[PDB]
Amino acid sequence: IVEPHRHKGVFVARGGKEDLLCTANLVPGESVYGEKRISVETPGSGPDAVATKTEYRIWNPFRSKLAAGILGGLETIYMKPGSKVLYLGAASGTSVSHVADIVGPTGAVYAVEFSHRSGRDLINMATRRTNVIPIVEDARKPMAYRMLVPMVDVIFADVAQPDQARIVGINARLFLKQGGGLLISIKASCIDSTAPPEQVFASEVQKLREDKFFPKEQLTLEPYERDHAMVSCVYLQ
Amino acid sequence: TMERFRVSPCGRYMALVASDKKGGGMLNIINVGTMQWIAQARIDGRHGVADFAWWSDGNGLTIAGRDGQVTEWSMITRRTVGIWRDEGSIGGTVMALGGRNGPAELGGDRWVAIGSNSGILNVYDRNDLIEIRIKKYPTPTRVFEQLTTSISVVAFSPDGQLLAFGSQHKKDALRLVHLPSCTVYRNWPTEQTPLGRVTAIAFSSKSDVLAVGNDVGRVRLWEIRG
Amino acid sequence: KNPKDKRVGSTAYRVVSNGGDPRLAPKAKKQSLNLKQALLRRDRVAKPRGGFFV
Amino acid sequence: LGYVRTMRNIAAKELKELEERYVLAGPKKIVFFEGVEERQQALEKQKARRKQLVLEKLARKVKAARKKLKALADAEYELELQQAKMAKTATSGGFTKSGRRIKVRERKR
Amino acid sequence: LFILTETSAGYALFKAIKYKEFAKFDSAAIAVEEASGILEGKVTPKLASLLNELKDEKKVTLAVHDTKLSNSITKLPGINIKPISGSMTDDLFRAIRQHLYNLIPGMEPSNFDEMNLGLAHSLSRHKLKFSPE
Amino acid sequence: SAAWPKAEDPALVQELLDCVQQASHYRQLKKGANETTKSVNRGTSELVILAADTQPLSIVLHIPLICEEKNVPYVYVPSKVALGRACGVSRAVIAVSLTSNEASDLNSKIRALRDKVERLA
Amino acid sequence: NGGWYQEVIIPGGKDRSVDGLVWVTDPDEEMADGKIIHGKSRLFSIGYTTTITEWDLEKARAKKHASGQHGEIWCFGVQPLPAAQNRKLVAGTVDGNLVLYSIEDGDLKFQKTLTRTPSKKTKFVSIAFQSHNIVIVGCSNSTICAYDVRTGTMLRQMTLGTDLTGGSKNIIVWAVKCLPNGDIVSGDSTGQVCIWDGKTYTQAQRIQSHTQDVLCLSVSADGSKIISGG
RNA sequence: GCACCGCGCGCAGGGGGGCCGGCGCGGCAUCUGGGAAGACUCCUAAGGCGCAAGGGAAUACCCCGUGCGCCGGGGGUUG
Repeated sequence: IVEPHRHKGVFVARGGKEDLLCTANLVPGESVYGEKRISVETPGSGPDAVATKTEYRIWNPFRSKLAAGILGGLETIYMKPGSKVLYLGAASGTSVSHVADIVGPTGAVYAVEFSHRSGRDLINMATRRTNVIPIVEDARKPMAYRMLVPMVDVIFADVAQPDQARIVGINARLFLKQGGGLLISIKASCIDSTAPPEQVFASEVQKLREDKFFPKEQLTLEPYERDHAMVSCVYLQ
Repeated sequence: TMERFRVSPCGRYMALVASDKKGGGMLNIINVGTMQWIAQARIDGRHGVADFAWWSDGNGLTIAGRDGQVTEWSMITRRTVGIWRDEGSIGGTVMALGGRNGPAELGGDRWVAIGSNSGILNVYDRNDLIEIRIKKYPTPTRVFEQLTTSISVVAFSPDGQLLAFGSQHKKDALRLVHLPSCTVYRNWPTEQTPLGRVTAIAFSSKSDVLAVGNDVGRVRLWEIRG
Repeated sequence: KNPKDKRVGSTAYRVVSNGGDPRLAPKAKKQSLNLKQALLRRDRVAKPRGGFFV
Repeated sequence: LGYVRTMRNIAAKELKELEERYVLAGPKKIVFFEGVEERQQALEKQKARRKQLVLEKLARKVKAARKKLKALADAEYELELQQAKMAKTATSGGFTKSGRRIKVRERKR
Repeated sequence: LFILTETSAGYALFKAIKYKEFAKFDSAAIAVEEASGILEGKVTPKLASLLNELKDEKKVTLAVHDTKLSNSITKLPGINIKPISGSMTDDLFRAIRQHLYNLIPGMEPSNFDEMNLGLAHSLSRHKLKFSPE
Repeated sequence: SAAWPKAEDPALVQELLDCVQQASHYRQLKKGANETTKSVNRGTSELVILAADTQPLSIVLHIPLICEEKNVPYVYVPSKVALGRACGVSRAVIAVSLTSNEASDLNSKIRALRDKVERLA
Repeated sequence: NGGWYQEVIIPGGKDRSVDGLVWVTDPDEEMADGKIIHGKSRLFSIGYTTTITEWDLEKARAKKHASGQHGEIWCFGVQPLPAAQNRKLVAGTVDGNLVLYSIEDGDLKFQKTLTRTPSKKTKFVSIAFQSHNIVIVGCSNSTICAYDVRTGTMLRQMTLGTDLTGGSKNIIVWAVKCLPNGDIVSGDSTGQVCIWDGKTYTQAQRIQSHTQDVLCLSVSADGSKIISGG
């Protein structure tokens, strides 16, 4: 049975031994990366008993730090159907496709990636999903897509760079709204490979506070990944 | 210790390898006739100085140190002339340096042989060593992979035609190479040539007699005619 | 100093703390200072300090 | 060796699937605050069986799969060591039955 | 105070708080030629037609925020007015892009997001054929 | 170039080659590009070392793709001939891949070595 | 000109020390009418912290702080002139990683990390520049590394033996400096001073002077006199 | 609450402190111990090792002299 989760636009599938996460499919009858999907219909179709209306793509936590955070107990994702999100680190168009599903047709996703093969995946996913636009450009140079990207509400960030706080800072100063949202994933292995990861995450959140965010909360993804943090914070409020 | 040392062919200087490893090995140079310390040359490695050799006119010396580095360090300016690397030798063990008619600025020794611990013996041409600048990755005139275990002893002929190199840890590891053709002699040693475990080799001054001494403690002699 | 963190058991509630170094200078790290001091005096021992005193 | 390799590949895929399903079934999180008053407000807001059976079951299945994968890995390593001991030359690796470790410094020419 | 705002379609000018004028453009590959022309800072017919006034420089002010474009349109001598770079023109350019919903019935009472999308896909495929396959 | 996790420090190269020689004596090693590929695909490879002096680099550039997909560390040492006579082959190997086991001093050395590789990254 | 008058005292708070002090001086810029504008000199300092602090000399206080994720900084130096508007601070720290900061238009932000040494116990205790692109760092594992700034590579690794005076088998290169003619002077922990020729990065002289360890050096401007304090 | 002719006692916790003593984590020039360890070194012996069979057994462990191989010791004149 599918139930809505506390966050808007995300759903759970409950069974006798399982609890999966899923999102409403914008493109009906099609998947992307070899993902399971459930078929369901709203009640009122007893004499037929066919699952024809809603299709739900399954959201695996072991391939997305966002799914990891949502299961870890993130209290909000700052995005709803209707919002505008900027995605930094469109790693081959998986979580980007799911946040396109989350924001729905009136919501818009703008993906950013610098890798060319993940760029191929992102463009060939954006062929189908039209609420998302791709940018194959290094995220440290936001004035190469300042023309393309309008003002957004939530910045999501998963990039493997040491100056991740500076990338998020420049993209927030050029695109993020007042009182905006930021969901960032920290990879202590890429920032500092010797220090204790608690110390690394403390240094990163202090860098964001100096960068004039407001850190709401921090939760780590360690039933799912290793030494990865998820920081939820607000911009200027 | 004063174990390993070499005297210059000019006989004026004698070099002693210090026992101070710490990732970099030095060797002191001593004037012989007064037996007095005159200089100190230091190379960077991983365990120190594997081996070394004076130059033929006796002005500089070439030090092959482990982690494959080789430094040519002269006496006149008393600092390092140059540094190159043996092609992929995971660690030097012994070196030798002989011949005539080479680079006159690098001492005029034409051929340099470096034997690593993998058994591989590279033979470089010291005119090809020059790009005073030294090429950082010179190509060997020939790489020898005949012997299987770690190269123990290497000696050139005083006439610069023969090159004898031998490994000890196997029974009878010894080969003989003509120069400048760089071809291994295939009709000697045979399967029944009583070398043993070749511990030291020596060519005579006129290059007529090859002397081989094994780990049992016996010395044997071969005339070397052409 | 800074207030310690209250734990209800699953999460940790803590007050962020940046009121120490407004514009004067950052605080010196005592561990790094002692480390450099030890590299200075690796194995040496001080001479007797002063004159006649217990 | 080929047969043990195939069985190990199968067991590795199954162990990956089972660890994934077991994690999916079942100072970590930190909430920052600007002041002690807001933290106390947050504490004021805070003050104001079947899953166990299925979790123990999946845990036992994971433990069995781990033991099977370890056994196949030790078998594959043992067969590689048998190849090394029976190679066409003096080849290092593996202990003798007396305990001394086979170690040859010859290069495979 | 002439400002120079660059969206996927066109430009606007807010010299006299409130907007003064605009320049719209729709649905061409000349849009991506304009995109490359501003990714360098080169000549542009839309840019030149915007900066073309007939009297004189009444005040030598054109506020832009990328100094490459600034120090290119200085070298453009057709009107010989000068830009300034963005001396933290963050409040200005950020606030007008956020508050561009008031700009919408002023020039284009519509949504040009589809042209924006087409420009994005054109640019991205241009780069993925720059790294060809 | 495309050899971005490059190992240039000679002490680091010496440590890596000493570890490779030791693992080769323990037969905990896979030599060559194709056996490296197979070991990484089957997921047993604890660490993987490539050679930068391959004349077409594309014949080894595929290994970092699966290495990123499987989250295993890879590092470029300079000389394929050095890697070869460190393995004990007398042929120029271009990609070696050394695995892990239950317990060994070489397992502890592999943990320290991949810590140093993460430092290099 | 021989007066030596102490102008200004800026004190720091409790439990704050100062290790390094580096002025940066811009070249002599020329006005439109031929008048001369000398460089605008700024003051940077480290405090056994992970931070570099830029002090405002006019305000008689600190101006900015800068902090990258690394170890606590122990030594640092400014890249000298060849370019003109683009000069960078290079800082060696405890964990080894050569961090690299930028200073443009009065800004102080952590640009990047050049390298880090393989061993974690390698501690960087001195730094001095040979030329515009070559940095010489002195390292507590008896090491003097010559790195190159542009590609961030490792040109060479000069080394020194053990100290044979006492135990503590590592020597420590407490200071380095660079002569005008390319050679590098290096004060170490044996109380020696090592002259390294820099066309090949090798040692060319060892001079035993002090009994305990050398702590600082100074060069003549032309490169004739060496001052060694230990 | 006990005593209204009292200190003190059981109990809830709010805050800070002696940072007194233990625990955890980090580094640590050295020192100690173990492993690995240079191939001149040890490599157990003039013989040993491996694989597949065969017999015997304290029956988990082990021992012994057939067929294949892999080394080693001695001896060993340009086969």
